[PDB]
Amino acid sequence: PQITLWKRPLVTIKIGGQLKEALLDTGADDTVIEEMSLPGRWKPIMIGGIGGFIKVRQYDQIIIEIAGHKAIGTVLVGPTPVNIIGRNLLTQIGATLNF
Amino acid sequence: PQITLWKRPLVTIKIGGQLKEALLDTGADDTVIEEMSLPGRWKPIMIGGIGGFIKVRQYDQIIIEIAGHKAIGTVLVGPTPVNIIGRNLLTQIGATLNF
Ligand SMILES: CCCC[C@H](NC(=O)[C@H](C)NC(=O)[C@H](CCC(=O)O)NC(=O)[C@H](Cc1ccccc1)NC[C@H](CC(C)C)NC(=O)[C@@H](NC(=O)[C@@H](N)CCCNC(N)=[NH2+])C(C)C)C(N)=O
Repeated sequence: PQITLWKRPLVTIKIGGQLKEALLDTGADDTVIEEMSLPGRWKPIMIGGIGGFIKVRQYDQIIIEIAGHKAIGTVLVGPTPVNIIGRNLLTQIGATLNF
Repeated sequence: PQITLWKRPLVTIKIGGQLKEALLDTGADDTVIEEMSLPGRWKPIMIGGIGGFIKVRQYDQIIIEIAGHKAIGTVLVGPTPVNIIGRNLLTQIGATLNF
């Protein structure tokens, strides 16, 4: 659908069979989800944001549903302020910015 | 215009008489610009995200042109790693997320 930005663009996602709320973030290269138990193999990496760097678990080829749309790709799991859906998955659901 | 998300959604902006490149960020509530000697009154505040918080100067009623689109609002100035256009200004230029 078309989403305006007067409020945070929050949507419901399904990951690991569990429902969560996440923010569609065009300023995020990657997708970062709060700590959780997620089925799959992972590797430790570090990512950066506005305030600095944090340690996260990188999971590849993870099936995730975003607002009813299917995506399968890399999901980083760690101590993020909020769940964010980044460009790696926004492109998969065909999201674009328009004005 | 329509901006795909294959790469970072960077656009040219004009602020304080200077042209800069900025990232259209739907995951940012506010607008944060790289350290610049903007004239006028300001208030010190703290903003955060991945990695923690940073100290910025809050300026009200700052004129800013985003990809040819004029806007006026609150602009934060500080040691941000990237110039970020947040929702406070994205709404003014009528930007939406579409999928
Ligand atoms: C005016 C009052 C402000 C009050 C103040 N508000 C805030 O701090 C609000 C919540 N912060 C935000 O909205 C901030 C942006 C700053 C801002 O707008 O203020 N948003 C953010 O920080 C969001 C995530 C988030 C969202 C909501 C809450 C918390 C965090 N991240 C935005 C960020 C943009 C990037 C260009 C710096 N992206 C990222 O951090 C992603 N990282 C990346 O994409 C990295 N690969 C980038 C390269 C690494 N660095 C480098 N090369 N130098 C990450 C999510 C995988 C407060 N609450 O204290």
